[PDB]
Amino acid sequence: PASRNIVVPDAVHAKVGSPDTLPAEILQKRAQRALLMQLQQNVIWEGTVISDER
Amino acid sequence: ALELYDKWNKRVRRAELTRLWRKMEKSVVARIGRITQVNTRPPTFLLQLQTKNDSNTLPKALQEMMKNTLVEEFDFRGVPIRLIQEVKD
Amino acid sequence: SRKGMSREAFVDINEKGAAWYLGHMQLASRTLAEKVKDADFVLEIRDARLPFTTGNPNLQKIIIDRPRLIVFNKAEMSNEDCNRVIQQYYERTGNFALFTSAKRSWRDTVEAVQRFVTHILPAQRFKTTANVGLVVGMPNVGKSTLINSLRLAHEYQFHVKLVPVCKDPNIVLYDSPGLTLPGCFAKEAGLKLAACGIIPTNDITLPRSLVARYIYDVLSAAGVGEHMAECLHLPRAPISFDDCISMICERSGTSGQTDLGNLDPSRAQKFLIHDAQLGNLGR
Repeated sequence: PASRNIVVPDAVHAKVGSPDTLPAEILQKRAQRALLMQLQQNVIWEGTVISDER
Repeated sequence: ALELYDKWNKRVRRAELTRLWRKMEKSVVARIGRITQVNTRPPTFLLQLQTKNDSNTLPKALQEMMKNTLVEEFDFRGVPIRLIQEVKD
Repeated sequence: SRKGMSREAFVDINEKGAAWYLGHMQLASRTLAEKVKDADFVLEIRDARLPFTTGNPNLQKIIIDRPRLIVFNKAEMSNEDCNRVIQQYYERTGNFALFTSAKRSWRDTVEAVQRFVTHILPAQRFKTTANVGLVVGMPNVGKSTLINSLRLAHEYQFHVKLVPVCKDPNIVLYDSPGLTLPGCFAKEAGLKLAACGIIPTNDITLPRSLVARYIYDVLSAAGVGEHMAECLHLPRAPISFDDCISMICERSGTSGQTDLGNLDPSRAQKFLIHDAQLGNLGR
């Protein structure tokens, strides 16, 4: 039993760029960057071009 | 006896002393940067301390260990060695 | 157990005492590079079950010139084919690799370090000096235990963190307490470490239910259900994680709690009842 070897296929392993693989700090930082940019668009800030819609 | 006198009058290189001190520091207060052999007949080594606090000298255990290292490396076996703790100014 | 944050993922033992290093290894990358530069060789201690996850990415990314010896503990637990391929990879590289079981990592690792220093490490310009090796590894893997053993030996003999190994050829080891700690980690990495047993499981942060579900998922993906059933001694190969838990509880006893039976797969995985691995690589 123990002597028997097991080969894990690469399919089960999560993708390198997946949010699960990425640490939570990076995801939170990107979300907060998006929120700050949204706030800057909502309230007219200097150097902010309104290139979006809605 | 003649060999002991020759060791007493022996000279050491400043570069060798500095490399030995660097290796000792990596192998095992205020550090020192320059070590030189000032006197010749009794081998005396001047070690400079990187601090202006005149009372922040080296521990006696540390200086004895340094003397033992010098004796072991440069073959000052039967020759006494002296150290001088100097502070920058 | 109940407490959420795992201490072993942040804590280590320096000279003054316990410390809680914070942040990711990329922050320490510079200090680690300086330590390796001022050292003479590198001794990396990693876990064979998840080698590339235990290792410090910054070390391999920044320093490759200095000679390095990697010690993969729990080799018997780890898969043989992966061990051999990574050993060949390291042999092609300028570093060295050594796979060790319990007693091997206990003493044969020191013996191999002495052999490495004698054979490949150049000769110093002096004799009283010492060859310095920077030790890099997670304390829970066994680096902390080795450092503590050397510390006790040196203290008994007498009766920055440098621990001597042997008088000849005057080998000493520098300690790196918190340069390769997990700290914050991804969900998949945390699950892998918990399955390997290097990070204790908690009822809040990462439950045993999730850990065992991940173990079952990876085993099913590998397609080893029948062998897992045979190892666990349960009658027939399971079809689901819940079915496996129920079978384990039935085997254990009539009054088999779900959590009690779910705790057994993790212990078996840690105890090598199944031989597997969790980690990728490139060629």
